[PDB]
This record gives sequence, C-alpha cells and structure tokens, in this order.
Amino acid sequence: ASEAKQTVHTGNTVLLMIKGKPVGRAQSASGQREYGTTGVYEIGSIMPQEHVYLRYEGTITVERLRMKKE
Amino acid sequence: MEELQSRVSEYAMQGGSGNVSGSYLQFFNFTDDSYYKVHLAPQGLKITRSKDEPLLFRYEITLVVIGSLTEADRSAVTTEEFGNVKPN
Repeated sequence: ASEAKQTVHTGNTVLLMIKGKPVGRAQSASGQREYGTTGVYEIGSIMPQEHVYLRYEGTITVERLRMKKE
Repeated sequence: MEELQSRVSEYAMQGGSGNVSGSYLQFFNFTDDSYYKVHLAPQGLKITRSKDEPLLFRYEITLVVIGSLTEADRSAVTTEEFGNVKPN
C-alpha cells in the first residue's frame, strides 16, 4: 500500500533521468532487447542441440507530452 | 535408400569390360504409360541430406535412353536366313 513497503514498481515511484536531469511529463518508456537467439540444428536429429546468440538488438522508445519549451 | 545405393554401385562397378553383355537397366515409368531401356548418365546417383528436412533423404538420378523396351536388341534379331548361310 505505502511507498515504503510496496513490493512492485509503478509509474509514480520511478524517474527517468537523461544527461543528469529528470525528464518532465513523459507518458511511457519501453525497451526491447533481443539477442537474436537461434538454435543450432543437425542432420539426422530433428531438434536443436544448443542455442547461440547473434546480434545485440537493443532499443528504448520514449513517448512524451510536449513541454512548452525545453 | 541404402538398397538403391548398393544396386547402383553394383551395376556400375561390374561394367568394367566396356559394357555389360546382359541387359541395360529397365525403367518402368508406370505413372504415365511409357517404357524405356536406360543407362546410368554421367551425373550418376547424387545423394544429399541438408539441414532442412533432417530425417528425409533426397536422391537425384539422371539417365540416357537406349531405346524403347518394346523392341528387342538390334544384333539379336533373327534374320531370314533362307537357303543356307554355311555352304558345304
């Protein structure tokens, strides 16, 4: 219930800091990180025997209401 | 597939005297009505198994046609031979 005891993160308990300053009047921030993980298959056996990692495809989107300036 | 490979290997290897004195292969293309006498082409029996479809074999065959199977061998045809070919 209270901030000092809740177990979960919420929109009201987080601040988004860019270059040392807090972002004002954002609406959502969402981040996708995909490793391009792929399994290694084989003749004679139908199932893959390990996964391996290709490219660190890492992204964050910021959506914000336009401050009158700044 | 292994039986096929072993038949083709045995047919190919025994032909080391220029040409087998017996038959060529016989190819019963039953699906559309047609019949041929055929010999292994110089492409041969190419066998492969890629990553895609791991548990399925694939085979590639190429063949050259000697003649229709309706017709008997050229040299074996019984000529007229009337009179006497072996005069005394």
